[PDB]
Amino acid sequence: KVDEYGAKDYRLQMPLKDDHTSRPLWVAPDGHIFLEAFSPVYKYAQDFLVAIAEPVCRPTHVHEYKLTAYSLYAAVSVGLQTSDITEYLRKLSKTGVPDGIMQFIKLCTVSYGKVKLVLKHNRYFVESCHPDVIQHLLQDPVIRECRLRNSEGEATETVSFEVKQEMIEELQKRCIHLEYPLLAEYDFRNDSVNPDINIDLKPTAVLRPYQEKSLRKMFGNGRARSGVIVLPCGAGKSLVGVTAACTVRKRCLVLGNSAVSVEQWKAQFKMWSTIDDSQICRFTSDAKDKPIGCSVAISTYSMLGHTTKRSWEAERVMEWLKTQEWGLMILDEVHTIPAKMFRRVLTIVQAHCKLGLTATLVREDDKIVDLNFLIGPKLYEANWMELQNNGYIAKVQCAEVWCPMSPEFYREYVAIKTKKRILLYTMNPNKFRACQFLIKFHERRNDKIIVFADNVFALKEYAIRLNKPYIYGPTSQGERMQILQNFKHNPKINTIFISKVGDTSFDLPEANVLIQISSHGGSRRQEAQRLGRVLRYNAFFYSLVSQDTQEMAYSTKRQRFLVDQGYSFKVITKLAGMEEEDLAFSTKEEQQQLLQKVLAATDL
Amino acid sequence: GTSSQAEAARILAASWPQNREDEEKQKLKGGPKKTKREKKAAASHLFPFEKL
Amino acid sequence: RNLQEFLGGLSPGVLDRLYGHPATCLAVFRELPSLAKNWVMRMLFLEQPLPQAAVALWVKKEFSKAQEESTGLLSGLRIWHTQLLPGGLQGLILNPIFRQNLRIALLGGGKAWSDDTSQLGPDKHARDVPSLDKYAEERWEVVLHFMVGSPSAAVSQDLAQLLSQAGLMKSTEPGEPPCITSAGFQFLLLDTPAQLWYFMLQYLQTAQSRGMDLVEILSFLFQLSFSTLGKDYSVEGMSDSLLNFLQHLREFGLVFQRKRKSRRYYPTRLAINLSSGFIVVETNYRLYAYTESELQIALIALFSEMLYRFPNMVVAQVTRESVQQAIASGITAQQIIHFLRTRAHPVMLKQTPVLPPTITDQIRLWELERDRLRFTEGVLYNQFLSQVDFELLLAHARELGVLVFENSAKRLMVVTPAGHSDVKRFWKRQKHSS
Amino acid sequence: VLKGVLIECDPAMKQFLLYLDESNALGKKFIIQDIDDTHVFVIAELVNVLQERVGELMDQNAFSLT
DNA sequence: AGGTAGTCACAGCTGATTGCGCT
DNA sequence: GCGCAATCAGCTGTGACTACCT
Repeated sequence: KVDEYGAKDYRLQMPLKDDHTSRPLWVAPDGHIFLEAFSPVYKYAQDFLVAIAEPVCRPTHVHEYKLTAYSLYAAVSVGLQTSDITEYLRKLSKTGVPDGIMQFIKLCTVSYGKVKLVLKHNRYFVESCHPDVIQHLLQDPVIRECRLRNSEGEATETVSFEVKQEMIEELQKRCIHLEYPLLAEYDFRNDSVNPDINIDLKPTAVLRPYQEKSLRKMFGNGRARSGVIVLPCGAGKSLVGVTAACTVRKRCLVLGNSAVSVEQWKAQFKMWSTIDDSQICRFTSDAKDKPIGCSVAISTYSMLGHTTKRSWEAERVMEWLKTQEWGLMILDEVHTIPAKMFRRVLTIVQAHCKLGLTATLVREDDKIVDLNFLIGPKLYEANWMELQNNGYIAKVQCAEVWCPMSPEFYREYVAIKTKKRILLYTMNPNKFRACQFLIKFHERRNDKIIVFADNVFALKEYAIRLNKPYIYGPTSQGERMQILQNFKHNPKINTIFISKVGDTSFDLPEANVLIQISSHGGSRRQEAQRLGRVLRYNAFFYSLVSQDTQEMAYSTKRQRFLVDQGYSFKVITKLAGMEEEDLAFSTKEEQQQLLQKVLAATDL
Repeated sequence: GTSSQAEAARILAASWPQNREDEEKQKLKGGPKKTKREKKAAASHLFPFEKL
Repeated sequence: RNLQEFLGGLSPGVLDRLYGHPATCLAVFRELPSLAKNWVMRMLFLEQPLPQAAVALWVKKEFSKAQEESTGLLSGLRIWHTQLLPGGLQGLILNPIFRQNLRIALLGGGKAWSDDTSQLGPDKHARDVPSLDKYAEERWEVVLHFMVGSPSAAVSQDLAQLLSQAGLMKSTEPGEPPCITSAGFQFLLLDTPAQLWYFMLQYLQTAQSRGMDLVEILSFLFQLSFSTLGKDYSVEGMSDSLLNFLQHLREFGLVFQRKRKSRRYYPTRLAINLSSGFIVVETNYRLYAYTESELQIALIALFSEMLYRFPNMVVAQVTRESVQQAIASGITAQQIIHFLRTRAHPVMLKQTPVLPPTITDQIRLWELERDRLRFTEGVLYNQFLSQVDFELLLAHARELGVLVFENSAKRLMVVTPAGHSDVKRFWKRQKHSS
Repeated sequence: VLKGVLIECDPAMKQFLLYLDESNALGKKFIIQDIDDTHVFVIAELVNVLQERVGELMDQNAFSLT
């Protein structure tokens, strides 16, 4: 509250430092938790904090977590009660809980189970234990449109009433503003109305303890609740979804991002679920393997939310699909859920549990907050540092090596400002030489190399100069698949170029070296995804930027997610043996010739 | 040509972060390393292409 | 500056007088290199000089540089002296006084360094080691606050004058409190044992103004260095000049004493360390300090942005702007790195190195940002009609030592403003002589 | 003869100063004489505005975390 | 004296057309 | 002549740059 040095000091607020330091935790009045990792009780404190709060940074020594209303909702969703969490937080405080958190925790946890949402006979109902709250929200104008025709009293038994199916998102957004958040609990143990399927995973696909913890938190009291699980791409992500689908034992719907991720999910199901191919169906307008009458359906976005005319067969498939309940609707790459057309997808299908999986939950436009009510609370957030300490995740040695701007290019860079400077620092001759040197070194040491490069116009001359395979992106489907398939099991070729195509969950093979050049501006999601394509110092990835350009600021502002995850970006300013061998653009003649071909765009 | 190669190398390899780093190295320890532990830590934290 | 640098600049007579105290010889011995100590121990029981070649042959050829450095340091400290061995050879033998005092300090002999301790019996108002440490820390914090200028710190006028003499603070106008200079900030950033030693070296340099014997002060300081913590000694047996020095040390917190007339004095932990962790540093440019005193808070806030201040913790963020401001204040990046390494928490000691390389590299790169542009005032000459004429003027300027930059290809040269007049006069004379 | 201040820097900053000279970003052509690819000669009466411009360029592409 | 819908780049998807192959 | 695969039109997501009102 005091600003003697510009720092919020709370010395007087929390003086309960009785005896004496044995509790490795610090609380903040507004809200924050600081955890000391070098403590004998580190594991238990970490388990307690994960179940109640989401992390904000996990460096090697002092973790920092944040307390949010949705985190407390998730905590109270599990068997943890208000008294237990309060007494255990007071147990490990070392400073005393300020009287702004206990009131906040109490207010958040009081209104959890008052309002519930249920699905029955393809109808959405809102049920409340206390009848008074219904009259409390009756005067709200937005809610009154949901009922039709006005739902005079909907006398049952406990007071509940029907709501408009297509306006469920609006009421979900309103309820949290009304301090009456909705809960999505599916008691699949006793339904007797939904036709459960005979899916059963093979008893040979073992899972790691963190996956066990995530699943156990998903099923806390014998029921499944909608949530989000964040795991690295290299780690086991599809396995968690398959296990959840098997445990739910209901008709499963899987949504992917690309037309190739559906094949990935089908392969995962065929590998770890022992499901006959008749029940498995893929609905992506490619083979149409009779999706009508199926147990497990896999499809992708941008197909369930078409606002234009649809195919005749696809129309009938959608009509059939929108006439029955769904069990554990699984969404992949949940981070790009809050979109103009992707949000309505959850409103176009009916499901009991909505499970979202992703590796990079960070996104711009601050629309991640909407995901709290679109699907549910952030359930699990894996700790990447301890994950790679166990050896199951490759310990990637991050590097941020920059190159000076050549004199023939910096003049043009400072001369132009109307969006024409991207190619100038993208095609820096010094950065080109650094990339070529890294390629040659890691080919001499026999490491698989993936070079990410947006602005495919530059990538053309970047790849044809070295005469190496590249993926333009609008090429074809077979060519990309065959290139990626022969990239792994071929000693002759061990380096590929990707232009914004690998910025999603694909089937790229294991690689040890990743080099990114001229990516998007501040896409922390993109850089985190690119890093995820390497881990699965076993590996290491480099980022090349041009000094005294906007790319420096972009690289600085895009790595904050990874440093929050615990990674450190070493700065490399000199490359050993740069002049030992011959590289391209050795003389100034071709460097100044490059100016004409890089200014030859003239997109006017 | 040969002169162009040398000129380009001089411009590139020592543009911003050498006109001071090289001068500091000329005015640096010069003698042997502090301890063997420092050298081991440096080798561990150095990249494979920087140790050749 | 270290002890060896100060000892090298002393006259031979002062060095000879210093060796008369057994404690001084041990202190000098422990400052020697590892190779030198073995040579001193080998020659401890020798009454005859040894040939220089024989001594040189002890060490292998590959390590001859270290042998030469050790021999040069020993010669500079005058521990041993070259003796004119009969037959044209040069013999090396230790100083007899230094050898005798070292043997007394090691084997034994003579009287104790202190007069006595049980003559007065137990102390009526004896303190404890934690109390002594608290008193020393409070005195040091008071001194450092007086360096800043807070009214809560009140010290003697002589201490303020000494600080002014050290250059840390300047008094532009009499009466008004002095202002701390950039050297004051650099000294504050220094480690406490380094700060104590620098202050003691300044005191020794300025002692001749107060008419105090350098040899006696050095011997007493070295004796205090080897004193046992928590054990008092008799004040008696010292000159009145040494009494003022003892009172000054008591004001500095090195030695505790209940009263000026008291016959007892208790050396503190600072005094023992005069002979020679709470900060956790994270890869995300965050400092977690386990401190409560305002001194460490100010020191950290000098080069970082404060975020949170828990009653027993300080959470700060090391940002580019804060480091740039601190460097503009006069603190170099190397001093900041050394300060962070010294105050490193014991947990960080497991990591090799203790400070993560990325943070140190980023700090050093931030330091280089301020001095990216180099500014050198001067006068440019570009009106050379002939190549030969340019070369002669360039050679004359280099002789005068005023040349800043030269370019023979375009016949361009830059001279210092002070040397511009001389070059102009030379050029005028050359044209007249032509 | 010319009297002023010699400025030594990397070629990128030298070209930035040249662009400032040609674009008249400081209001005049005070960047008179260029001597080397890494050295320039500037009149000393406006070193402050050059420092301000250099600082603005440096911290523009920096993304301070403050 | 200080902030958001068009606009641009680069990818994705699905809905048709549309020339190419033939024991 | 029919059938399969290549191709484009239209719509959308992601991130960043830019011209008029409180």
